[PDB]
Amino acid sequence: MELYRAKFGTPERGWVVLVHGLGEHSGRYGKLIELLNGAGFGVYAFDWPGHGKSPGKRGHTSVEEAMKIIDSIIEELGEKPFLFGHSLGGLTVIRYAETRPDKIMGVVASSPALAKSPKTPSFMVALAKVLGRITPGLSLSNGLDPKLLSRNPDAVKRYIEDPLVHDRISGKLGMSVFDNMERAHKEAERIKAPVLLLVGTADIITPPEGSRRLFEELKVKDKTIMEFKGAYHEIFEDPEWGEEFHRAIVEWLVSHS
Ligand SMILES: CCCCCCCCCCCC[N+](C)(C)[O-]
Repeated sequence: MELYRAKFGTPERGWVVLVHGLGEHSGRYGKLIELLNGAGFGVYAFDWPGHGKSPGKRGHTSVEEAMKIIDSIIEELGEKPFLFGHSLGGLTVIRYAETRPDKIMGVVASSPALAKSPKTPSFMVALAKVLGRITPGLSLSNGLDPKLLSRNPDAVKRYIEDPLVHDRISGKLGMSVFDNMERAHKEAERIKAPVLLLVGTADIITPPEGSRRLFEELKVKDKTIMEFKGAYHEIFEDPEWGEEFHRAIVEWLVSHS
């Protein structure tokens, strides 16, 4: 399909490919894109199939599809980029670093989906394995409580009112998410590029222990995990940590350029 793709800035320090999460879109990352451009990076943004300004039934895609999109972006750029992904997008960039290990300069994962939420019952995981096979196009609610996204009430309100944000997830995408969560841990030793993981300690959408386990599972030496005490799933707009969170990402990318 014809996706929504956009390039921002001049890639004096290289490229950073931005990979958004489930139900959102790349337009929510204007602040980070501006900061990265200001530091000398180009940013390549896209909206997943079924998300944002891209076409397709809402929420109907897969982690594998996103990785193929990343393949295409790296072919277009003609050089190794950094990857930045959040939530579903954080899981995706970790899986990309595992399955295309020599194609990137490094990977930054914000709240990557590496552990099941306690709000997601175990039978829902088993159901997704079935529905992903027999009714892959079936569209269901993602179960997300927006109040769990951020300690910033205005950020939560914006998310709710954003017309590009949706709560759909297909059977195919649900199956892909839980399957790739498992594989992300099993294949952790395949990563060769430097890694930065960023988590909020109060995140129950993607429990931080998933990142903590991954950090220990990684074999690459240049690995870093940063915790933000009290932050929810989205640290970007957190009142206490939003600015620091942005700064850590930029500083890490600058130091690895
Ligand atoms: C498809 C069968 C039922 C699937 C619905 C279960 C909800 C899955 C929530 C996925 C959340 C992944 N996330 C947002 C943390 O990245």
